[PDB]
Amino acid sequence: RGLNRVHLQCRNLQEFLGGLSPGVLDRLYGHPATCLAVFRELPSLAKNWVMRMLFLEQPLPQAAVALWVKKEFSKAQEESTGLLSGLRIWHTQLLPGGLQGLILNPIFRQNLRIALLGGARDVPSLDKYAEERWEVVLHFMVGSPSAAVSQDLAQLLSQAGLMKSTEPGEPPCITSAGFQFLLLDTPAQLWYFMLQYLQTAQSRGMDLVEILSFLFQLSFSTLGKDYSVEGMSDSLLNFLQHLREFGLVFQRKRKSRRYYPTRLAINLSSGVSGAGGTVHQPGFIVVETNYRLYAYTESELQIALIALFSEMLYRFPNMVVAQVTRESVQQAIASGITAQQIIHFLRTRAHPVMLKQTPVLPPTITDQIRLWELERDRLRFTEGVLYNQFLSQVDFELLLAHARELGVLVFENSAKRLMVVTPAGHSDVKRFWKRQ
Amino acid sequence: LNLLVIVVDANPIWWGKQALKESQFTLSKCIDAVMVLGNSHLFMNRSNKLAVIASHIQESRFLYPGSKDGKYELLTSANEVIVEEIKDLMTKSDIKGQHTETLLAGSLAKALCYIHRMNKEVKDNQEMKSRILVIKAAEDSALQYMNFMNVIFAAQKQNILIDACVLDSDSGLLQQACDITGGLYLKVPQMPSLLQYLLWVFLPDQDQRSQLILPPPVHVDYRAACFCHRNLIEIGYVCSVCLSIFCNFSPICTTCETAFKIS
Amino acid sequence: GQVRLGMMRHLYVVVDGSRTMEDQDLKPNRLTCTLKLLEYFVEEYFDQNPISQIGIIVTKSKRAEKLTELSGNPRKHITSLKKAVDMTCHGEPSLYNSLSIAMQTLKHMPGHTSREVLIIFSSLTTCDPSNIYDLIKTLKAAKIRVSVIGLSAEVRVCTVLARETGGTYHVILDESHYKELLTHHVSPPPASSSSECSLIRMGFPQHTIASLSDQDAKPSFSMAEPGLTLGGYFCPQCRAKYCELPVECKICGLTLVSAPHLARSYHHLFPLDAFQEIPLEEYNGERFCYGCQGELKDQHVYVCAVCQNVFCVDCDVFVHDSLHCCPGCIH
Amino acid sequence: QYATSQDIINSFQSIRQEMEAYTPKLTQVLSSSAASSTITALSPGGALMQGGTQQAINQMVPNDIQSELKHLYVAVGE
Ligand SMILES: [Zn+2]
Ligand SMILES: [Zn+2]
Ligand SMILES: [Zn+2]
Ligand SMILES: [Zn+2]
Repeated sequence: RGLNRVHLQCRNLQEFLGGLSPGVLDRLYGHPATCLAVFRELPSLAKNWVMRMLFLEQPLPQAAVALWVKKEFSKAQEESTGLLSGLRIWHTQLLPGGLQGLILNPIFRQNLRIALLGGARDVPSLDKYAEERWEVVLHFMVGSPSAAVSQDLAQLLSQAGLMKSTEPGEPPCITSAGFQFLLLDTPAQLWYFMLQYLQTAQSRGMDLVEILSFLFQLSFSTLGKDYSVEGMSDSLLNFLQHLREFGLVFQRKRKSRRYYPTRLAINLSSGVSGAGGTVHQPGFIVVETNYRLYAYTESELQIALIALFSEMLYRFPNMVVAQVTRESVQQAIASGITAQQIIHFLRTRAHPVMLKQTPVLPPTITDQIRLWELERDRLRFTEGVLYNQFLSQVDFELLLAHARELGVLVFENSAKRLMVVTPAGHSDVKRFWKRQ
Repeated sequence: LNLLVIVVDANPIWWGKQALKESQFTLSKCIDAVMVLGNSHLFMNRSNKLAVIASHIQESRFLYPGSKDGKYELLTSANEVIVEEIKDLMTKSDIKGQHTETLLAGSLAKALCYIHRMNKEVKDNQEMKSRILVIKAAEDSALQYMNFMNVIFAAQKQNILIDACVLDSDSGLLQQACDITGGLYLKVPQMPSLLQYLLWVFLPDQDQRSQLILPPPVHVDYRAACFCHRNLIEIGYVCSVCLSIFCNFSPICTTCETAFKIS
Repeated sequence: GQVRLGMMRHLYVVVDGSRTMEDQDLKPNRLTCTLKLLEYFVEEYFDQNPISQIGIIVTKSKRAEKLTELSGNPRKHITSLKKAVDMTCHGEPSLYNSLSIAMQTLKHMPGHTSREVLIIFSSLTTCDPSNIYDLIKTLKAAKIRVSVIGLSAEVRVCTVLARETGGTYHVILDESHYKELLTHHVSPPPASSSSECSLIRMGFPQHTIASLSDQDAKPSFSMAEPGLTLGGYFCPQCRAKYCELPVECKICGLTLVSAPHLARSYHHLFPLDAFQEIPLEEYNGERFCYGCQGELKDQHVYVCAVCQNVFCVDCDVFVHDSLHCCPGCIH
Repeated sequence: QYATSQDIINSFQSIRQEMEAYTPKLTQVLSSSAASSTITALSPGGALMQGGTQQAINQMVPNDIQSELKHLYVAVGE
């Protein structure tokens, strides 16, 4: 913790796909599921530009792309062009003078055109199955006596940085990344599972390309019509039964020829479930100005989450009454939660009487929360190296300038020559002192 | 959420003369460019909707409304129902002589009320914008002008844009409609490139009309004639009972048999 | 009705600015709701009758104020109503002076115009400065037509004014009833046995762009903060320069019409009919809607008179409110 | 001028024969050279791009000439 704390950053499918190998990408667009799935992630400018340039065989010059946009929006324009360029959609060609032509990626375009052209379980019981299996995994993270995880998934939870095993006679703990994982949205939680699952996909003979094509094949499917398995490899069978352990897919038997893509699998999308209401479950927490949480839901999981960021007083068979104390939030940040998780948590589960309001979650309450926010975390620690009591002043700004040059400046002085440099990067300047 | 409503002027007489012409461009590539535009519109976003109407000479029958050959599945089912619907429409057909010029007012009326009911289907979170493409290839009859303006003003009120690709001949009422509603008009100069015109001009939605630089608006003629001699008028005489345009001053108003008060 | 209608229609709106406009019987005070529905009224009236005009008088402190003159474009009127949200509404009204200003402007409009005044009137003390039965005799003889939409009460003087000038008097329950009354006064009301049936001379100016890349053009400014107009609409009488059409000729007296503006109000003359409304199942061998090809999942089936096809509720509201024709009878 | 009603019967025959055999989707729809010529046309130097929306103006001495024209159009309007 001499570095900074573990801030749970969702990649939102841009920092994931922007930062791979382009051969991996040109194989990745070889199924139309992946092309639609990367298409809908795009901003609306790049969206309309791909749908413009789709039916076209000529590399358009740069002048027309810069000349399709009104003048005021150039600051919000180059992001769409750069995002198309870095994601290997727009590969640049040349008109035979000096006009740098732009053309969509013919592997991606040809396989989308292949995707468009030539080239019993009940639905609420599927909803129930999704709720049961994924809440069993969430209870396993919480640490209930309902620990039906089959220990490959527990090894996955230990490998993704969520449930750290320590002193190996089986206490599985929770990392602070696990607490920040709990307060997150359900599509955000599942997509974080898929990102940190494929982050270590070099382990079990897995390839990123076929698995991501199967994920994007799942989330573009229908609950009603039923599927088959014939046409899948054996490592796909191992991934699909591991995915059955996740609960995203309802099988019937392990040796069967049928899978039912569950309601968790369709709403797999890199995005936000809302700020007042969720398609999954309607909101249930009434947050009054008394700092008072009224949860209309009976569930030991969500009661444990409201126990995380609050403290709870009454429990009725329909309702839980809790109070957001300063000390409750200062306990919820001692275990490590940046309180945008909390406010977005309450905005996600906003009860439909709490709606029709200007603000999903009370702004005044948030201000009060900030006031509460400032007392437990008042020390900020940094390992440093001291420069004090120099013999001159020209070497003072010379050492300061060499610190600024190699990016190892931390803290400076103006009067009494008391500088702080990075201690790991200090040996550079120290050997510079032995060279002058 | 968007709603493209393609209207294809399936005049069997005109496309019959086009297929006896033995050109490159027949009705098959017309309806195929229609379906590729439709699959492209459903392809651009998940929430988009599609409806394809075919004005025949005597009927406005709609065309619209696993994966064997590698398309997306709902695109395959939509293409199968459009293909089977045009085969049920055009092959099993009739012959009459008093009414052989095509219609466009009725199919636009069905499109207007279809967009009305599909806007009642929309929930409170989302909001539907809508437009009507008109792919015209025949000569419009004059006889339904009284009707035709009405559907334009309905699209004026219901905020439905109107676009038109005319193929062979210019059409004053339809460029008039695309001038009034705020849509767009385009006369194609070479037939078999039709799809590439549609995928750049008529595929982009309302929040891409303002971004793309498009072919410029042709000047619209507000010609007006009398009901007397059908000739062009710059100053006319209009009754206040019949509300009809007369060219030269006449004592007795013919349109409503008005006992005209003379001063 | 298959009756004569007053289609050129100088309507003239007299609003209260009384003390009783500030009463909170509506959900905002009566001024705000009345003014909002007049914004909707100007919108739908210029959306449906293009030749006609509107003028707005706020009647305030026993005096009458011609707030917006008699013109035919919604921009100035709705701009003035957005201004008139900010007013004060002090004093008692004056029906005498408001009908006097409306008469003074509406003397000299030509005789075929059904000259109409709409008084949105709230209070009860109708504080006139002179006798208001000689006005009603004059306005009876000046063939004007005055209709009063009333708030909270029935007043005998407005009843005599409405039944004698020729108009119609109404009192308001709700938001919805008041919208129904203003929607009732959007449509052109039928004519008496008194109004002149003349033949106004009309002009139909074509649009003229800058002729051939301005090869010997006529560069003008405008005719009613204007830029340099290259081309546009001329006049066939005086050969002036107008940007927008339809506009009454500012220097001739001709009326200038593009002629879909005659076609925008042709549905009043060959009107619709009634739909035979039947809720039950009832012999329906045509299961699908002839409107938009959909099933009839409700118990309301609507059948036309002439063709007698099948329509649902959505096609009913759409045909009878917007499309104004049966889709069957065209075929 | 629709021609003689022999054409009605001829066109009914040809289009009843036409819409029997149907649905080529890959092959028949677009030749790529037609699409390249279409992109050539919709590019800003070809057909259907009319060299329109130019509107070349003469904004050289705006303000005092605008005042002159305000005086002139008021006077000639009267
Ligand atoms: Zn007449
Ligand atoms: Zn004139
Ligand atoms: Zn009918
Ligand atoms: Zn219907």
